[PDB]
Amino acid sequence: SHPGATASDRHKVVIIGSGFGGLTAAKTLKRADVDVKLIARTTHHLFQPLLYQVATGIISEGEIAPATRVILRKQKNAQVLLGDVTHIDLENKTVDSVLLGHTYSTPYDSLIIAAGAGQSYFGNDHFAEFAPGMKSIDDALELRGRILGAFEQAERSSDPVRRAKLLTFTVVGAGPTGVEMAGQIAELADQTLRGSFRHIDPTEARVILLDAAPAVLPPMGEKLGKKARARLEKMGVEVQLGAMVTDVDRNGITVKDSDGTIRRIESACKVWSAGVSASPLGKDLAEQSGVELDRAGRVKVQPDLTLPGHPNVFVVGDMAAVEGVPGVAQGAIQGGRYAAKIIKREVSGTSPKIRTPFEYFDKGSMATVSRFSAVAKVGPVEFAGFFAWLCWLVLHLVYLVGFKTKIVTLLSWGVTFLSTKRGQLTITEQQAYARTRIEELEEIAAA
Amino acid sequence: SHPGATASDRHKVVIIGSGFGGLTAAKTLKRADVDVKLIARTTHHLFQPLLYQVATGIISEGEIAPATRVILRKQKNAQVLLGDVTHIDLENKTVDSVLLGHTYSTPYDSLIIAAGAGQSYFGNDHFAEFAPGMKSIDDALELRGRILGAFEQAERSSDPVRRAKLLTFTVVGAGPTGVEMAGQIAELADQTLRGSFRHIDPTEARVILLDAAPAVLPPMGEKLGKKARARLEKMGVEVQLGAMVTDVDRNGITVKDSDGTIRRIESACKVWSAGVSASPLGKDLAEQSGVELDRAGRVKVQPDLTLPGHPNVFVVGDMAAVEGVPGVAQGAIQGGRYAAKIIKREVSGTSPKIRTPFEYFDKGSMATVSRFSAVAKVGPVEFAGFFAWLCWLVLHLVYLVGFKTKIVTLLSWGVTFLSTKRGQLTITEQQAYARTRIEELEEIAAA
Ligand SMILES: Cc1cc2nc3c(=O)[nH]c(=O)nc-3n(C[C@H](O)[C@H](O)[C@H](O)COP(=O)(O)OP(=O)(O)OC[C@H]3O[C@@H](n4cnc5c(N)ncnc54)[C@H](O)[C@@H]3O)c2cc1C
Ligand SMILES: Cc1cc2nc3c(=O)[nH]c(=O)nc-3n(C[C@H](O)[C@H](O)[C@H](O)COP(=O)(O)OP(=O)(O)OC[C@H]3O[C@@H](n4cnc5c(N)ncnc54)[C@H](O)[C@@H]3O)c2cc1C
Repeated sequence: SHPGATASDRHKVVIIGSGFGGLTAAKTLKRADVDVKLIARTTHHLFQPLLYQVATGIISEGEIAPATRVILRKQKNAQVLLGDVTHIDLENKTVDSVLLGHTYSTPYDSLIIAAGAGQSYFGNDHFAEFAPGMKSIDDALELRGRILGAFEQAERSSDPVRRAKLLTFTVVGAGPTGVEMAGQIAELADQTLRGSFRHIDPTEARVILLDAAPAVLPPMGEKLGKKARARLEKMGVEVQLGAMVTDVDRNGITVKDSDGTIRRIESACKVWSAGVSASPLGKDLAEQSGVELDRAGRVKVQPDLTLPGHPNVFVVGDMAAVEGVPGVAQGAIQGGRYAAKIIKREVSGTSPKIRTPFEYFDKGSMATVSRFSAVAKVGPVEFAGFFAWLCWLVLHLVYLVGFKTKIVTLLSWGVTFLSTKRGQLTITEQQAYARTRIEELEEIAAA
Repeated sequence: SHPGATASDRHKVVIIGSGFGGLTAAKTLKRADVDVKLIARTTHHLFQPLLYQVATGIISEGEIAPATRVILRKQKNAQVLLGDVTHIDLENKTVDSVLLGHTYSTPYDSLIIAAGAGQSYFGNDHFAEFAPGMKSIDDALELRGRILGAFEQAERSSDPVRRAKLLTFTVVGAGPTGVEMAGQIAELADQTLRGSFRHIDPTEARVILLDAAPAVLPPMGEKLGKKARARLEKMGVEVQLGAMVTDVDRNGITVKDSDGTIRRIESACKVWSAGVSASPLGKDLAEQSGVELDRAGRVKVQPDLTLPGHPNVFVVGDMAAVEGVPGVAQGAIQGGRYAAKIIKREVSGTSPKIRTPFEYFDKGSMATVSRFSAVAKVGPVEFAGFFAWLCWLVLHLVYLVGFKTKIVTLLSWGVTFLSTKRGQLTITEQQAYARTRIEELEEIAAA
């Protein structure tokens, strides 16, 4: 098929994914004398660290999903392209991608693969029918629709047992995303929706946080983990640890405890955030290059982030199993900047006889837990509570794109944390259920 | 089935619909000795007059669709209920409604029906697959997705004829909604997207406005119609009046014009805004009572907005074919306020022996057409251009809910009209296509 892009005589760089890694590599090449194609599943650079805020009504999509086409407007080297990359050919050096039924095969001279990773159901993938994984704005608006729709259904239901099922919100996984969602669902129940219902009282809702890990926020170490758990429990989140999920239904979760006892949580709204799994592309690389994969399928790239035998092909960010590098936005930013700087330095007249390995400069890490409470670790300094929460807000606000976007974010935080109102409580049945409806109908149509 | 609401011993008022007439009747009953159930297809009070700003990326949904449950928070006598009303029984004084497959039957002593109206495809409702009608947040986000996705496809497409198909945006109907959308699609192509592309130039896009009417904005008379058309034509919108749509396809529209000639507008993205049809509930009323329907199916309510023989059942807003009352938000607000005041007056024993008929107080009408241009008519005075546009903005800003909402919309206008950036260019494939892909798979599953 035709390449679906503008061609050039100069060195051709293809960047896959609009993520932190892909967009950082694109910005890095802004004057590198290369022709850059950036191919992405979606038009927007999703600032995922605030996704839980759109999933729980605090901010709108445009605060966190600026169109990547508009970010790169002035960069004449870069062409942003929409498309699901379905295959990568390392022998013919093409990236093959699909857009609404049209297939394109864009050639490259160097390739940066920043397709990232998702959460994982550990092989019980059918759980995805019942416990959505928040990883995209489609997921975030689905979770908002299911969360608020559970209260909207509970208000009408006469049966007390069905109301108890509806008002039990179960979050799986106690990593940052799960602690964020359990916190915000608890505040949403007992502060924002306070007094808005006549038959139910939302303050009676149960929020349950499940993990097989023995501690909350394993990355933070024990002390901040216990500090966050103490905050969650003070908010009445029922943190349950050592619980392995064994089954999921539209009605609930069946879990096995670390003692081996089996028990069930009746729960209508469910959220999945446990585990990780690299994008499917990793297997196409593995069978072609012979690069091996970790469990979770992340590409165990070479010290310069390349594939063995393909020194112009780089994997960056969550898709790469770089030793000692955590799956965090700074890891993607730094990996993409590194790969793009290698490209820039080798397409220029300069040429290092050997590349310097990638070094990750760990800036520390943070996780929010609640209004006025977060945990943060910065080298030897471990701190928590209100000051850590201010630092978390400021640090994440610095990464938002455009000054008006920051002002409107800051106003939405001001209202949502000083008052308890929330702006984006819009939900629709289509946003809440279309994915389920479509997958069910496709399973019928496959007959 | 059981009632899907709390019981009460006092006079029971049921209100159908969260829009202007329904919510206005609810807010009017805040101090009456009545128990109010408000049943609505969606959780939000959609301020439809700014819906096109959602559809073209200017503002977020939460700026125009506050959760109606939260508006009525302090009104202790009102219960908001989610549900698609499937049937109204005038003999058993009951409203039957469905929510995720659960069916409830709510009794009433007085009923206010404010289900409103949609646009109409006349006899050819199969066009709805190809020409979305903008009437809900689901539709506004679908139009946003299919508009931006047309440029996103055109950027890749090697075939010039397919690009010409993609970059021709066809708006059907020259009422307010059509002039708004044609104007905004023209500004979006000409200004916001300018320079954001490498293969296409968006300023080459064609925007076509089709109506069978001989004038733009028939409601506003020839003078303001001409000024609106002249503004659109100066923006390069190709206004094609006197053209009746005869067929619509995935590829385009075939029209027959007043000359009797047949021509085809090849066009990927279509928007439908012509005609009106009342909520299907009108048939249930016309079966149970001697009430007539318009050709639009609007209910020819009696002079007190009641049904013949049902002095306590009222129809208000766009669903009511009140003589001389236009299908505008003030007609809904005034009709709902009237019906609710009649209820308040009679329940308190303050009843007159005869109800005074409904009198619509015509506040005048306005229609925006572009950045810095609109038309306005206020009784004897007719004016257009910048001052009409500024007055239109102020007037519609005053109706939004919450002071932050007004600030954030005013900032979004400040950026979008002084600069050219737009905050909410976020789109997703699911938002753009789920409706059609579901109806296609249900048409398979009907086999
Ligand atoms: C809810 C949530 C909260 C988080 N909070 C934090 C936090 O507070 N701090 C922190 O440090 N990290 C946080 N993270 C982690 C952070 O988001 C990731 O580490 C980072 O986004 C990784 O970026 P990436 O470029 O590797 O991949 P991403 O940016 O996640 O995605 C890459 C891009 O490629 C696209 N893509 C994927 N597959 C394909 C394909 N086949 N074809 C084409 N395009 C494709 C995707 O659409 C996406 O645009 C959070 C993550 C989540 C999900
Ligand atoms: C694009 C656009 C532009 C507009 N521009 C203007 C303008 O310039 N000026 C102006 O004055 N007005 C404008 N309007 C408003 C419109 O012309 C009407 O005047 C107004 O929307 C009438 O409101 P309503 O009271 O009938 O309620 P609607 O807005 O019609 O809302 C009806 C409500 O009933 C609910 N409902 C419907 N069917 C059912 C059911 N079966 N069961 C339960 N609930 C149901 C819906 O979910 C909704 O909440 C515009 C509307 C649109 C879409």
